[PDB]
Amino acid sequence: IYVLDYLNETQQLTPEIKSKAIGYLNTGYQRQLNYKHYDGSYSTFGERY
Amino acid sequence: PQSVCALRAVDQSVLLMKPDAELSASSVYNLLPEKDLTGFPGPLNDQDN
Ligand SMILES: *[C@@H]1O[C@H](CO)[C@@H](O[C@@H]2O[C@H](CO)[C@@H](O[C@@H]3O[C@H](CO)[C@@H](O)[C@H](O)[C@@H]3O)[C@H](O)[C@H]2NC(C)=O)[C@H](O)[C@H]1NC(C)=O
Repeated sequence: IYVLDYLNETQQLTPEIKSKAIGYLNTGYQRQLNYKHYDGSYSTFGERY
Repeated sequence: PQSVCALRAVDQSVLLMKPDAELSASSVYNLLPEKDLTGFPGPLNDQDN
């Protein structure tokens, strides 16, 4: 994501590689949301424990 | 002494035939939000030490 801005700011990119990792992005964003806590805090494993 | 009133008088043939709707002081009371405040709510968890 900090790289995404590097592709954006330095201007070396394309909508495809853009779109490529957008697919990556939403996943791990969501995969993380299985790892955190109900207090809003986040853990390494968390849920199922 | 400086008040304003609600004044119903009805035949008790409609009303023997079917009651009115749940009117008393209790009605007001159990219409209320958070009769008790017991336990914090959910979203707030605690304060640790
Ligand atoms: C990442 O992507 C953006 C998307 O284009 C890059 O372009 C920047 O886009 C913003 C949009 O707000 C530009 O702002 C512009 O301001 C002028 C003047 O008020 C207005 O007429 C335009 O409609 C637009 O709102 C901005 O100029 C443009 N680049 C910049 C910020 O210099 C942006 O470069 C990249 N930066 C980010 C968003 O991290």
